[PDB]
Amino acid sequence: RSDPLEGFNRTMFDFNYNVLDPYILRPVAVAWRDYVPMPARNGISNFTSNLEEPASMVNAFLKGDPYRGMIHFNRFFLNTLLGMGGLIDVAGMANPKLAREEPNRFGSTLGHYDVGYGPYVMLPGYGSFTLRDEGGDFADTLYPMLSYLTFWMSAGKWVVEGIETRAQLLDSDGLLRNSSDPYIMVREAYFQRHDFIAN
Amino acid sequence: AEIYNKDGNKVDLYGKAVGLHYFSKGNGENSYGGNGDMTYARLGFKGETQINSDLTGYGQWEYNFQGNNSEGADAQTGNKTRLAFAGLKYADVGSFDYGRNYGVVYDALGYTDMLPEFGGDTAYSDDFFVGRVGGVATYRNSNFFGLVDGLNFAVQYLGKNERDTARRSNGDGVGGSISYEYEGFGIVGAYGAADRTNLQEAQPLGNGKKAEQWATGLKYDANNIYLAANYGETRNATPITNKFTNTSGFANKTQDVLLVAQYQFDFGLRPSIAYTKSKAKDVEGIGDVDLVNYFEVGATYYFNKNMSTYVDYIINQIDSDNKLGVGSDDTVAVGIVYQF
Amino acid sequence: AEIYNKDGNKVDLYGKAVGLHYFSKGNGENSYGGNGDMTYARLGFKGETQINSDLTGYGQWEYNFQGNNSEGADAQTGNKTRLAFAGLKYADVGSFDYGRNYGVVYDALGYTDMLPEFGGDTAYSDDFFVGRVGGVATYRNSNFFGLVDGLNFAVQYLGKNERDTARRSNGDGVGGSISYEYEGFGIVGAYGAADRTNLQEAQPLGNGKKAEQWATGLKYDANNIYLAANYGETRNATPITNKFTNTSGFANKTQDVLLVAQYQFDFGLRPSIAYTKSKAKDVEGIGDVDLVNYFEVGATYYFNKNMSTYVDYIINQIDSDNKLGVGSDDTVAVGIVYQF
Amino acid sequence: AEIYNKDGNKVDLYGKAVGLHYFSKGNGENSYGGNGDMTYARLGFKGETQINSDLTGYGQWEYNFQGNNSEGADAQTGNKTRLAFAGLKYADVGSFDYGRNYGVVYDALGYTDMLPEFGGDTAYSDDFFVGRVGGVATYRNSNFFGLVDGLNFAVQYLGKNERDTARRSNGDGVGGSISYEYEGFGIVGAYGAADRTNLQEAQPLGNGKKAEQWATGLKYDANNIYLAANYGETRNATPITNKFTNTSGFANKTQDVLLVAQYQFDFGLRPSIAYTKSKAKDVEGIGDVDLVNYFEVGATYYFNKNMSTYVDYIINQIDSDNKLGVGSDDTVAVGIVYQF
Repeated sequence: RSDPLEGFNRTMFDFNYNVLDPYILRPVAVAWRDYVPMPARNGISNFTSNLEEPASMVNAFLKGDPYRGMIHFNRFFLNTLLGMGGLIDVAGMANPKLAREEPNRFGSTLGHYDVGYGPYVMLPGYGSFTLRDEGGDFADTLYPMLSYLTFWMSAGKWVVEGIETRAQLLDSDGLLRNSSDPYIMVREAYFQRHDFIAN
Repeated sequence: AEIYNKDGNKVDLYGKAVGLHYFSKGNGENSYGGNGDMTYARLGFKGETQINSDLTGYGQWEYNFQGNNSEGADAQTGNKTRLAFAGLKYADVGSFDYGRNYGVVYDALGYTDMLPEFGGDTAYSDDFFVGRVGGVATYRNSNFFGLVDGLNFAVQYLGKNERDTARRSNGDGVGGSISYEYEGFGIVGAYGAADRTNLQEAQPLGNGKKAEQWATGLKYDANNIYLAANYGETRNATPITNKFTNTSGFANKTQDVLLVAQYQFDFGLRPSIAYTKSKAKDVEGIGDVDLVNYFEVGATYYFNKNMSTYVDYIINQIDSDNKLGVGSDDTVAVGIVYQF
Repeated sequence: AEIYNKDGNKVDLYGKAVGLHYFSKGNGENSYGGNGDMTYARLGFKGETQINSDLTGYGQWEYNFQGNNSEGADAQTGNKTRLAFAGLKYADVGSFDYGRNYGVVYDALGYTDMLPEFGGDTAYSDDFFVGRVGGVATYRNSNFFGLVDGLNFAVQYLGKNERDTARRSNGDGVGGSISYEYEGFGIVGAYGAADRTNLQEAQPLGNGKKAEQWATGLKYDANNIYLAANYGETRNATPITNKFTNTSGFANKTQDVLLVAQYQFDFGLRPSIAYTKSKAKDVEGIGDVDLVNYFEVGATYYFNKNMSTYVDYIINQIDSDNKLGVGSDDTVAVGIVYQF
Repeated sequence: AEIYNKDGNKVDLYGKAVGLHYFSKGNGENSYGGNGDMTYARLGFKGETQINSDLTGYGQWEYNFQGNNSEGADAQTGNKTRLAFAGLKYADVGSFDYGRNYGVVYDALGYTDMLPEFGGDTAYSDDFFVGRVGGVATYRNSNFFGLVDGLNFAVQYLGKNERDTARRSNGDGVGGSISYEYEGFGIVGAYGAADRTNLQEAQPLGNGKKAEQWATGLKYDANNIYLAANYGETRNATPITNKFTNTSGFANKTQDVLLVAQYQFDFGLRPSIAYTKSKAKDVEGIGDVDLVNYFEVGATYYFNKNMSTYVDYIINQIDSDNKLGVGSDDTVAVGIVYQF
């Protein structure tokens, strides 16, 4: 399997999943689904993610395929100009080839060049802190876009995106709560997808 | 009239020719609307392209060609581009458009801009948020994202226009509007503010660094009755002229009432009565002084969608004593209008 | 071109592009028509709605965009609205239209306004009743209320226009016209009078309190032949400039001759020969002096209703010593004209 | 848009609405393109009639209505007729047209005038043969008398224009162009020369009695790629202003390079990169000095044939110490465009 701190990960897994999820995570996500009208939820998803498009651009050039470097470009350019700064997915309705998907940051570029993750970790508030990805992703703080977000802005970026990401998971809870090793599924779901993003 | 509609694009060329005369005592100098020939004609186009099920692109342009000028040295007086803009409209998400267009306070003031010739004396042109002005990006949304039927709102960013004349300049600013309309009734409000260019601060009338305009509206518009009321107030934003000192500028504060009642007969006659008062305060050297104070009576006859005639009498209540020199004599306009 | 016609309304968007050059000795200053590029364009619309079986609404606007100006500080020289009016036309009662339109003395002078370029030199613009003028109410009746086929008359009231310059101002006035046309032949006369504005009376040339203009015409227009002759007299109404004292004003008296003979071949050539003389009397400081004194020979080739080329020569008979400095050199024009 | 086409005549009424804003450091004075609202609109018509099997007549008119401006005393700034000409085209013999049209040197300079907003800095207007100019007769031949598919050439005679300003004046002159195009590749060059009016010779910058302009072009335009290069030299013909003495004139000699590369993605984005440098020599008091020196990046998104958005960044290499005072700071433009 290849995991050094598995025992220190599994404690923090039990911690997040079994006390921090029932007592604070499911609470706010249910009270996010229930009290904010839908056009706001996909309204804020787009505003947040648009800031992670200039970075996805230049990291897709670095991965050597500039075709999608321009896709992330015009999504940025379009949505940020005719779409109120990002609240509107103008480029998404403009052409199917401009559909949105999970960003492409520096950790993904290190993976394209076969640098390699590091030991899998699981913090308390965070959840997964491989230094190659959730750390190299941070050179995108030295960028056109992310280089304007104050501490509380990027902290707030992380906050609401989580509430949103959790919100839409409220039925699939049964997939994971009835799982052999819910730690193993969460772990080797990370690795499969994080590898994908590095191509 | 719709002159083109192929392949999802449709272009509509429109315009009118307005035969118009103003009658007033004397020159019309000390009058409300002046005295003489005021014939004008307008041309314009509005286009709409259906990009897909979610997209629509659009643009529009409108010109004022005056017909009351000679063909000599003055043939261009009062000619102007009124509109010039383009934008998109996304599904149930709304519209975004930029160019030269209407200030957002006019989403309210339009309740009382219904007279056959005159109308909201407050929807001034090139004046921040009350009327058409150059360079406004405008977000509009109808029926609140498809949820709250009848509920509309708009946000508008107004770019700076540092022009040669204090009266037409404006600083950077922001504004917005909300409207609810249900079953014949309509209520609306709008607010805006903007910086004032240094030229505006140099005028003798008007002291302030930020200009403000807001206005509210009520209306019933059903069966054949149309009644409408507007209230709004402004700070350092309405333009004024002290005809005694030949000084121009802006009114430190203004207070505006607009009322309009009309009825529309089946055979095309539309009688109209209205009242309109805009009182100014703290005008340097004057204090308080009215700017607009009149009663309106008039009627339109609508032969059909293309031909109409009308008469519009402004019984002017301004007095000769007016400390700013606002004209006190009445004015009436007679008009015959072809439009297409 | 008729671009719209549904639901009783029909709109005709029209215009032309005229590539045109004038040739004269030297700079063209002391010539009839000058030397250089004179390219121009016209754009306009005419609308007509069927209010009912007997009533009809109409309006129309027409603009001159000069194409011989740059895109810099001069781009608008000679841009002007020519026509701008709307009105109604009821069955056998006649038509009323108000706006910027043609004076009624042009109901006569148009008989010799048929040259390929240099037509009737007396249908001045903005000059009471002879040419296009601003703000004339015009009642017209065709076939004498539906009774006397071929008999027309017209009454026109011209409102005041106290403009910037003596040349384009005018007072209130009235005029009228009668014309009978029978089996190729045509006879017409027309008259109008109006007051003179205070500025006009102050000019160094021209003394009088009322301006007067009348003209008579006879014509044949059948079997490919067109012949026409025009005579008129004016009092205090024709505009002049004494280029020696660089003084402006009006001609106390003028008596004007216009002759036109043309034939139209079936294959599209239309030759034209013409004569035109306008003499002024009682000119202050001068006395008698010719203003217009010339022969024209020229022709147009008509490919079809849209395409035309033409040449127009002015054999100018003014003498060099002309007491007003009216240009004495000849002039010729070449023209290529698309219209729709 | 083709709005009319019956009976051999076809009318294309067209235009666009451009919401356009320029962003630059500071006020925009010392920048490439300035700072502010630059919204504009275009309207025009191009008509073409089929006389018979081999002959065809055509005319065209085109206008720029600026939307950055107010409705007050400045409402006409920068409004202008751009095109106005008419002509005929006979089968395989060629075409002739006269009016205000494009000089033939632009048959080359049009290779690198393809940027979303800027570029083509050398296609000056009212400057002899490089851009739009007044009073040009232009003979064109397509596919060499019907023989050499892809072989084009043109001859043009340029009339005098003695205008108010040295900058817009020009004397008589002649020029021509030749072009070959085969399966995506294109190479062309063109030359013209002309006299200088006495007003032009009197300006402090530029002295000579003859003006000359020539240019060559290379291009690839196939699949989704477009590459272009432009080289030209001028003598006494490019206009300059040394803002240090606020002196105007013409550049005795210039050397112009323009390079343009773009690609058109499946999803509609058309990115653009370009280089553009114009160097002047023998400029009185200066010696050599750059007038245009920049790198460009930008892109347009094409929603469909009618709707487009764009961004244009000019990385400006002019230096702050530039001896003619040409702006040295960068400039970027945003635009939204409906067209029909």
